[PDB]
Amino acid sequence: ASNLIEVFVDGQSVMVEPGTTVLQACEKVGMQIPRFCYHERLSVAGNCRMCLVEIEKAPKVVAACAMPVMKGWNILTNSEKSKKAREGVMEFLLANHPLDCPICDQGGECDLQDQSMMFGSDRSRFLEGKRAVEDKNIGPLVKTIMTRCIQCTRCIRFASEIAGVDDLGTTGRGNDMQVGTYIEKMFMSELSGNVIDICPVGALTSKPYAFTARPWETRKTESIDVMDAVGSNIVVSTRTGEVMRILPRMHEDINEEWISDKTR
Amino acid sequence: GALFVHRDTPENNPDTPFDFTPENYKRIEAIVKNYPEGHQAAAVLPVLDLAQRQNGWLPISAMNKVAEVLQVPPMRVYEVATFYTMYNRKPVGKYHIQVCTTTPCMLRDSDSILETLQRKLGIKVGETTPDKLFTLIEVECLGACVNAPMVQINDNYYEDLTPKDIEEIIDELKAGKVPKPGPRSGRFCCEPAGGLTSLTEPPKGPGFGVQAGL
Amino acid sequence: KTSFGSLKDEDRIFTNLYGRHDWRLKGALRRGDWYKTKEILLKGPDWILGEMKTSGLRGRGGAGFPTGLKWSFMNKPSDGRPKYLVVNADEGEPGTCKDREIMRHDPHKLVEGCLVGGRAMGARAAYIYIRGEFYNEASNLQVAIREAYEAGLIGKNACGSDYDFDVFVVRGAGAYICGEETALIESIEGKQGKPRLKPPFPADVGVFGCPTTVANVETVAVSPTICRRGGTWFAGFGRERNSGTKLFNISGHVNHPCTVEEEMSVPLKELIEKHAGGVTGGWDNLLAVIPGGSSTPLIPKSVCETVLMDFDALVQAQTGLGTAAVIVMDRSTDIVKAIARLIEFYKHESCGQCTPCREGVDWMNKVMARFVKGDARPAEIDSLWEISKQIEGHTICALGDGAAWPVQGLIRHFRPELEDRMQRFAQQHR
Amino acid sequence: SGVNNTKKWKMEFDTRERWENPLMGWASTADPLSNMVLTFSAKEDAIAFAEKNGWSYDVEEKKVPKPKSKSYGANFSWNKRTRVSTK
Amino acid sequence: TDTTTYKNLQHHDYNTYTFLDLNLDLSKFRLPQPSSGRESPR
Ligand SMILES: Cc1cc2nc3c(=O)[nH]c(=O)nc-3n(C[C@H](O)[C@H](O)[C@H](O)COP(=O)(O)O)c2cc1C
Ligand code: SF4
Ligand code: SF4
Ligand code: SF4
Ligand code: FES
Ligand code: FES
Ligand SMILES: [K+]
Repeated sequence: ASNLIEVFVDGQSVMVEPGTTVLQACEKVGMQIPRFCYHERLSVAGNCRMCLVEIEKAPKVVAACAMPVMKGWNILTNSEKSKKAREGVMEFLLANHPLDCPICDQGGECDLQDQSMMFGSDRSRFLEGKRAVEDKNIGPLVKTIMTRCIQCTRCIRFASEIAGVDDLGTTGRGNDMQVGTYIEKMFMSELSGNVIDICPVGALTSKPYAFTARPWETRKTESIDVMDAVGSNIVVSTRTGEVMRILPRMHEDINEEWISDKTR
Repeated sequence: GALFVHRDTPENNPDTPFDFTPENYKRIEAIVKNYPEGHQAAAVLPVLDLAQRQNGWLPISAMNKVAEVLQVPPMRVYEVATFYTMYNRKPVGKYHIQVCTTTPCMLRDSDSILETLQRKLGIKVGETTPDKLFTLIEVECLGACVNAPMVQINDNYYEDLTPKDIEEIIDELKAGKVPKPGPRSGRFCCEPAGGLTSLTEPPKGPGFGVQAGL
Repeated sequence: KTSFGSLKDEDRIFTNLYGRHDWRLKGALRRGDWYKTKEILLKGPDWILGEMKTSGLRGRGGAGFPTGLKWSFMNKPSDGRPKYLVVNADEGEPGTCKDREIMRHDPHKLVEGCLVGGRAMGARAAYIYIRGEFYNEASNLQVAIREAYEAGLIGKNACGSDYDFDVFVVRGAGAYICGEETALIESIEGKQGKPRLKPPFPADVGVFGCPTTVANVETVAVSPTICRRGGTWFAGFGRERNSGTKLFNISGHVNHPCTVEEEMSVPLKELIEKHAGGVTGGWDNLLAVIPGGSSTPLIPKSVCETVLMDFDALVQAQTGLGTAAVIVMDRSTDIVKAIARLIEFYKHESCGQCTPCREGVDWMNKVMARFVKGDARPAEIDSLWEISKQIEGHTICALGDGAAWPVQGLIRHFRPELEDRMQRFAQQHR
Repeated sequence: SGVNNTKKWKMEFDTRERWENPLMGWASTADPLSNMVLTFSAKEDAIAFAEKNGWSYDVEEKKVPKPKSKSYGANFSWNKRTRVSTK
Repeated sequence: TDTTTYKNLQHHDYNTYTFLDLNLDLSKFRLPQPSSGRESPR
């Protein structure tokens, strides 16, 4: 065990490298910690607070997406504290999330809905009025309904790091902090449908794909893109014998998790 | 009240004439030299504050000018300008009265101060007088709580206020004089009223109570 | 010692708290600043860290973490990077004015403390992040820094000790969250005042990605007096593990609201009735006290009868010693309105980076407004308690904790007042 | 972002013709093995089933995500390019 | 040795450029800054 440290997930021992996060150790064991702001190809943000898990003999839950395992830690992923933290965080998200699910392109593809059903509570205590945010016009490709945005900064981190445009960001403070562009700026670079991919809520949707189909009815066909000579692995989403969508496939040696705008 | 979405208007399009004076360029150079090399993006806040102090408010042309001077993204400049509350993204009056309404000032009755300002200026909170001389807003704790109630006019703190005192300050500002900062209740600073409970004796001086071996 | 208080003026550290003497270099030299500091710097970092540890000084910023250990976190050889000391002059927290007073009246104490702490940790520069609303305080600080630079106490020869140190002053732009450690570091770095997670700690990755230490103005300013007079004297003042002097800002419903310097472990009743002139209307007219700024919860008169002003004493009183901001509320106080105003302050000053603080503090503000109006049903009291408990401990920084605590204190103590308001509203509509 | 659907091996069939109904425009088909998807716990189990049922097979290996070095402190570097300009 | 009068009156005659003018005056007294090896993080 040279340059390896032993940690425990639910009592199960596992060797990890130094610098390995709690979430990375948990997925090495085989459990996927809930997440909204963590993306394995984006920088670590640590703001959605959904990856809060309880370490044994530790009074405060830690964020698995950012905290590295130290030594001999027993990560109680399915503990009462972790379940209560997940329930509270989903309650806080859905307090101001808008009731837009039937009119949402993220129908069955919603990480927020699925993680609600899997970890959150089944009812609301929010008796107040929800906030509403005006929409933006960043281009004819990405349709923005920013009321659904949960401010996870995934699009901002993607545009800063991979697209390399530094055009998106958060303007304001507190509950009024809005993701977008401060000026009327048209966000059109290449590799710009991947914000539609990585937006977990249906805030950034595809405008050609707008109101067309549903993920449960779309059939998935794993094919190759021919628009350039990179050969990106893709999924053609076809419903009733008609090509409805193009999505990327995870291939670490060709295109990672993304496809070009022309391809998409 | 304010909206963190820019709308192109003839008075706030990205073509309004803004440029730093040579003195302000020297000040910007001093700030950048204060910060370490390769981290000149840290100078966004002082340069934006200098632009606000030069121009009054902060137009989008001034914000883009700050961005192009510091070689930083204009969206990063917009993020700073929308996050921080002392940056005026709309034109304000000559005197920007900020009345603190946090809990100890409320206990010491800043509500009467706010009501007397509203009746004296003929305006509500958050709006500007038609002569563009006074803007009146509510703010959080300004850091002078033992001198409650208190207001901030531009860079000056007017403390220990009464309705008569704030009316006199408004009259002095309308006449064009300097009302002079500090408390108006007769005490010079945060000291207890009606005498000193501490620091009555003179200070001991240098080399008092120094431990051995120093 | 078993009874604490009655601090002597020969032992008070901030001898020019009230501004009755000259705040410039001549007045500071008369009052005893910059004395034998070259000898202190020559005795070097380990001796100063040991002096701070044996003084047992805790952070005046809020948390109170042991200053000696916190400053000894940077007692490491350099890895090719510079090391920085940062001074938190924000003073955003309500009820607090002590940092403003000592910046505008004893600035050379702050500069000497920056030099002493920077040498004790190993550092080339101290960045004083001042609150943007303190323009005159910042200008006075720059005047004092220019005086020190002209006198040669700072810059390229730290009082002739062959140590290089630079003291910069950087102004904020109106954010209470920029008083936080990591958000202050980000604000200096030029982004928004959004706190960053720990780990990494600022002692490893801090301002511009260097080892750095953010320290309070009061802590920094009492550091060189601790070094000159020894840690044993400072530890002899105060109780065990809560040692030294403290600046208390007494405001609210008192006859003489003021900032005073008092020994730690002083009774709250003794402090108010001695320095503040007592509660307006009397101690029987006193209703509640928020003893450590708005982050700490309230305590009613019954426990204010015999409570002390220690960290441990307020922890036993289910509160904390924050910025030593004693806000006093009498029987005429609308207690629910005061707590809702505090929650509205936290709603306006939350940076919105992380979901529990953002959404839940907005939720608590709305629920507290409806509680002030009486517009709810009494199960919402327990609902608000559960919401506050969900916020507390799940946030990036401690602003979520400092917003959940006043709600918890109000629900814990003044629950029949809430229920009476709510049933009165229900009966006057139905 | 969930990975629970990437745990089990699947066998599907090649896509056949889907045309348009002249009456309603529905997707009409002529092959029965269009919705046939079979679940297996192992690639070798799928191989055995395919060879047992006599179908010609194309097999592609499990694409696992590569382990990544994630460091929150990289966002605030002194000299590396990993320092972010926003949060 | 006076103790009965306020002595912060120097903050009364401060203009809107006093802080930055003092910073510009102070710029000549400071040490050279460290370099990160890059002109910007880009
Ligand atoms: C929301 C928030 C605001 C804070 N504001 C201040 C402030 O204005 N001044 C301050 O000295 N500390 C403030 N603090 C506490 C800092 O964490 C602390 O002062 C800093 O870490 C220095 O530690 P010290 O107390 O040992 O000096 C704040 C903390 C939080 C969570
Ligand atoms: S993003 Fe998800 S939770 Fe929100 S409206 Fe759409 S489907 Fe519903
Ligand atoms: S638009 Fe989507 S990806 Fe961007 S911060 Fe909001 S929820 Fe996250
Ligand atoms: S707790 Fe509040 S103030 Fe602190 S990081 Fe989260 S949103 Fe910002
Ligand atoms: S996934 Fe870790 S806080 Fe968002
Ligand atoms: S509460 Fe008003 S100045 Fe602090
Ligand atoms: K999406």
